[PDB]
Amino acid sequence: GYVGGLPKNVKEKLLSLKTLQSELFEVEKEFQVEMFELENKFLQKYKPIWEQRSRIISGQEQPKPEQIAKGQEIVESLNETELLVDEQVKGIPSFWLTALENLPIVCDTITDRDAEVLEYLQDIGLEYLTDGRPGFKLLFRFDSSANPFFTNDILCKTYFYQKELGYSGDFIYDHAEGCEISWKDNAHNVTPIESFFNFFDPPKIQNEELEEDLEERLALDYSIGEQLKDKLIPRAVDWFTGAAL
Amino acid sequence: SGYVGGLPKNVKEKLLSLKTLQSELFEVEKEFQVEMFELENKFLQKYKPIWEQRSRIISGQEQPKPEQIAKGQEIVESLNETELLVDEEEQVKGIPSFWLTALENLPIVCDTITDRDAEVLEYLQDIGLEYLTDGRPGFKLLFRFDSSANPFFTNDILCKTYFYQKELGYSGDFIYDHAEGCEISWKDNAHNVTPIESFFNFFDPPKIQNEDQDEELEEDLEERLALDYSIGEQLKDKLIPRAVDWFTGAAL
Amino acid sequence: YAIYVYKVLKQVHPDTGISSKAMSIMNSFVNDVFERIAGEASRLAHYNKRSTITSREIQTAVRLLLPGELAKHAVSEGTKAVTKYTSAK
Amino acid sequence: TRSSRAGLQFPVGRVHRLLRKGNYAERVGAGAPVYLAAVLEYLTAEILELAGNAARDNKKTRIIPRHLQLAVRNDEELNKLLGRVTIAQG
Repeated sequence: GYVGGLPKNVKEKLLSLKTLQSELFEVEKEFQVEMFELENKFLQKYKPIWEQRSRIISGQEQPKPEQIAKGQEIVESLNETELLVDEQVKGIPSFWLTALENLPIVCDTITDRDAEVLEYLQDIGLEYLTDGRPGFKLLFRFDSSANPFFTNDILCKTYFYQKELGYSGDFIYDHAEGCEISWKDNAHNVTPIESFFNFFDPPKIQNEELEEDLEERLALDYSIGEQLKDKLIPRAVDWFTGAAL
Repeated sequence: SGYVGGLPKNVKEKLLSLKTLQSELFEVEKEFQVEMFELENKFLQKYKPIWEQRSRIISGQEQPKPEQIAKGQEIVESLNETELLVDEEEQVKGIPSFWLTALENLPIVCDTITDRDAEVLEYLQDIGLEYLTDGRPGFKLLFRFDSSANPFFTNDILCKTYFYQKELGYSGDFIYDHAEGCEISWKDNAHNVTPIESFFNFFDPPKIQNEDQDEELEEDLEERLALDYSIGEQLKDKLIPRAVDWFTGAAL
Repeated sequence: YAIYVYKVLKQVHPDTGISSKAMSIMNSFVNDVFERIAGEASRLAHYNKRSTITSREIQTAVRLLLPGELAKHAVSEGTKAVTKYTSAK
Repeated sequence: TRSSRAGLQFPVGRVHRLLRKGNYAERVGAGAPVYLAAVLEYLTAEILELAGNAARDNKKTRIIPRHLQLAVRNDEELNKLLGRVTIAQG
């Protein structure tokens, strides 16, 4: 009310400004555009590096004594003597499994049953989306050849941002599309039970007490997404050893 | 800790290598922030033309066009504000106390200005923003007061700079280094305002003392730095980008 | 007071958050209590016919508004704040 | 901030500002905003203190209206002060 009933010439000024405000929206609109591309632009540079990690973990490729050499220094330079060697086994056993158990928000969601499943997790990829709605996809690559639970070769999660940018000029999470799972046995089905793999089956928009609850998990869902995106994937290595903590 | 320590010779090496791949990962992330910085700078050059445009509309320097006026109402109604609607019927110079009223709402900042600071901010015409561009990445906020009206200080532009330490953070993004304010030149110890608790102390950022070690004075002068950087964030990513609504109260 | 309420929430419950609606309720609580106390202090001033509202009118306004025990602490925290405030120079 | 000088989390500045705009009196003391700021901080701390526990009892790491309602109604006094703020005015 400290503006409603006041001078006119003033308000008049505001109206024009309110217009230039809109001009910013479109300018900030174009911003997020090239902004999104830049990120995806470098993701293609991260993948090759992470792919290397995948094979090194899956044992599909032996470590390069050079990488081992540089590792010796790096680890020493970071005062992480805990990972050194002075004077058998396949790829890093239970890599992402351990890395996730150290990830703040995620770790808690894993159960003793779904933990044995994540034991076959080989890698977690990332891909943005310009294929329509803004967003990204978290591809979980499991070892189908050994996974006794589900035959699925690649599980995933897709977060979508509503076309229209929010007030802040940024994106706003619209909803998430789970990549579901095809278990080969109910007894082997960890997921209804409180399981981690329910992550691929997030809550939907439509459905007191209801919204209040169906919003906390909905919020927790997006929260987890960022954890894997801005942390787990980028610093997966440290997340496994625990240095990221 | 003892978990990784008991890892087999084979295992460890497997980690050592990965620890290296991450280093190579750090390398690319470095270039990411680079283009990320430049790109974000590119668009700022596009934001200014609009802010520099509104500044005049705020200083009564330039007058609104009937096109913008009408176009505005169509927006006020579209957003359902009404507060910006004029009455049916066929005074001052460029909207009085604009930025003042604006900062009066901004969450973090609003609770910094005092009755003796309000009179000063009453002469604030605009709040700019610019990325250092050159050496040492960072942004600098510029405050332009009416030198021919401001009775407190002769300064025309009070600046503030936030330097991002060259060394990229662990997360892969920029990390603060220290704030370098632009000292003010008051025209009278009475019209000083700033030692008491004042808003303009914002132009006299806390200095990273030394490694002489202290107690409660390292935590206190830490919460202040956080507040300093915090305030800087507000103005940059909010106040400026949506000054219009911050004045009305919609941004709230 | 969203932020100021969040900080306090961390001083008592570091591992506890708060929803948007819950925050809106807390904001109303603060503004409500504020107006109540200030409302009294205002009267106390007029009653005693004084043109100033010091920490004195605020204190008593707390004894009249807040219940026994609850008002007690309020008087404690308030008196302490004023004591420490004046000290800092 | 005058809040630090008083060791308070709440803004001693705004409280002092609102006290002069609410037209409660011709003038306002310097210790008035500090005393009031402390009281407000306490109450909010007293609420979130119990509201948080309620959240835990219901296995929730984030406080919600439901929780705030629990803490207030379970506390004999809080289930009282809110009423004073309410004011039926009938």
